[PDB]
Amino acid sequence: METIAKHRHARSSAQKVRLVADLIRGKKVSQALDILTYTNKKAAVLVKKVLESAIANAEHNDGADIDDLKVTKIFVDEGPSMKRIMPRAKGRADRILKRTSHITVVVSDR
Amino acid sequence: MKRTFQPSVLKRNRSHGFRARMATKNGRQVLARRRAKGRARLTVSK
Amino acid sequence: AVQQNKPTRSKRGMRRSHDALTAVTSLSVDKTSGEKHLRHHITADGYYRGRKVIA
Amino acid sequence: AAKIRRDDEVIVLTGKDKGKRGKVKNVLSSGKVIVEGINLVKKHQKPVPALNQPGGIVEKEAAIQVSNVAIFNAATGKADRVGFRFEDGKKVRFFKSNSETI
RNA sequence: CCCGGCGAGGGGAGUGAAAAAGAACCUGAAACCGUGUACGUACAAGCAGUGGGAGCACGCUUAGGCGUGUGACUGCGUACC
RNA sequence: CGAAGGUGUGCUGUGAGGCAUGCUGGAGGUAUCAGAAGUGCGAAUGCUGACAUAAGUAACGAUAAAGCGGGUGAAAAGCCCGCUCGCCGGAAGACCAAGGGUUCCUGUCCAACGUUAAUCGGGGCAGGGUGAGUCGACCCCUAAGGCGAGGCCGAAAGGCGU
Repeated sequence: METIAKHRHARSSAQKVRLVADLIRGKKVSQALDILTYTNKKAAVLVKKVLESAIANAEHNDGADIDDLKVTKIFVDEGPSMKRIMPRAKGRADRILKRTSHITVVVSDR
Repeated sequence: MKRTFQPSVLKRNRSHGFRARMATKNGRQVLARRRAKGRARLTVSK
Repeated sequence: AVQQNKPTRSKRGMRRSHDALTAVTSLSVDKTSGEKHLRHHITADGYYRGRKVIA
Repeated sequence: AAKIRRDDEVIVLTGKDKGKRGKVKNVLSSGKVIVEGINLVKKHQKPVPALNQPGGIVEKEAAIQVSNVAIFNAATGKADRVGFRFEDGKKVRFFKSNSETI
C-alpha cells in the first residue's frame, strides 16, 4: 500500500526545496523526522508538515503501522509565478518573479 | 528640484472649464467632438 | 563584461555539483531523562549531563 | 394559452423515469415543471445554527422539461395531445383521440 | 471523519456516464523543469555527424536467426542566410 | 459497436505525400469529377504571448546605536509593559494657508501590499466620529485685467470700445 500527501502553491523556489528533499529519500520515517528536526532551513518546516500528514493518512485510511513505513518517493515541481515591477535609476523599470512549488511525498510499507 | 506641475483649482477652472469652453466658437467644437466620441467626462469641472 | 554564447544545462549541473547539504552524524541521549539532543547542548526540557538546569 | 397546468395528471415520456405518473405541483417561467415523486436528487445540506436546522443528505424533486410530459387519459389509459375550442363563450381544452372536453 | 494555526493545502466517504469534468473547471500541442530504469564516461584535444565496428541489457525464435536501446576504438570532415 | 483534433507503431511511392491500426477524445466528417482562392515561412536590429541564460550572483535607500526582564501567541531581533543607553532641539518640536480626500477612533483578520519575520500598519472587512449672531466663506466696495445694450470697423468667421 502506498499513501500520498501534497502541498500545492507553496511559497518558495523549487531549487531551494530540492536541497532539503534530497536528504530524506529512502529512509525510515523516524530517522527522517529526526533529520528534519535539526536542519536550519525554512523548507524543512514545510517538508516536515507534509510528511506528518502522509503518516496520519496511512494510519487512518488504510490501517498501517508506523514502525514499518519508509519514504518511498518524494519530489518537487514548479508552479505559477507572480509578476511585479521594481523601479531602477534614470526612470527604468525591471520585472520581478515570485516563484512557487508543489511538494509530493509517498510512504509505503513494502 | 522644482517640477512642471504646480496645482491650483481656480487657475484650472479659469483655463479649461465648461463656461470657458462655451464662451468661444472653437470651444463648442471641442465639446461637440467629445460628445460625438462619447466620453464619460466632458471637461475638468467637478 | 557579458557572455558571448549561452551556457548549457550540462554546465549548470557541473557547477552545482558542490551544493549538497550535510546531515548530522548522530544525536546524544541524556542519562537521566532519556531525551535526544545535539551534543554539547542542553535538551528541550532543561537537562544537561543528567542535571536539570532550567525550570 | 398553456396545454399543461397545475394540478394535472401526467405521464413521463423521456428520461430515467420513463413511464411513471404523478401530479403537477408548480409551473416555472423557463419551461419546466415539478411533478410529485419524479426526478429525485440527493443534496448534501450544510447545517446552520440560525433557524434551528441541522444538515444531512436530503432527497428532493428537480425540475423537468415540460415537453417531456403528456396529459393522461383515464378512459383509454394512454398519453394524449391537447387542443383548444370555444364552446359557449369560453375557450376550453379537449383530447384529440376521442374529441372529449377536459 | 482525519492531519494542520477553529489556517493555506491535502487524504477518504458521497454525487454523476465521466472528478487527470472540482469552480486556477471541454480538448490539452511546443519551448522550458523534474522522478525512475538500461547502457556509456575521471590519460583525454576542435561544427559534435557520417562509413566501419567489439562488448553489455532486453523481445521473439523454425534453437537456425532476426529485431530494438547504448556505443569503447578507428578513416573522412571548419554551421545557415 | 466511437467524428474531427492530440500521441505511438507498421507498411508503401522518384518527391511534395498516402494507407492501415493501438492509446487519448467525446460529436461531427466527406469519396469521385468539376469550380473559386485571406493557399504552404527560419531569417526582414519583423509583430503579440509564454519560457530560458547570466545566478541563487549584485543589492535590501544616509555610519543617530543599542542591552536585558516580563506578557500574548502555532511561532517574537522588529508588537505591548518596565529599567538603562544614544540622537535632534531657530528642529528631526508646536501650528496656519495651498494641495489631497476618510488616510481620523474602536473591534476583528494576515492571502496579496510592506525590499526580511510579523501577533504589527497609512493593508482587507464592519461600526462610529466634524454641533457657531462674534472663526472663515457667502455679502457691501473697488485695482491690474475681462465681458460689453446702442455705436465704429471688417469677404464670412469676427476686432475695438461708451
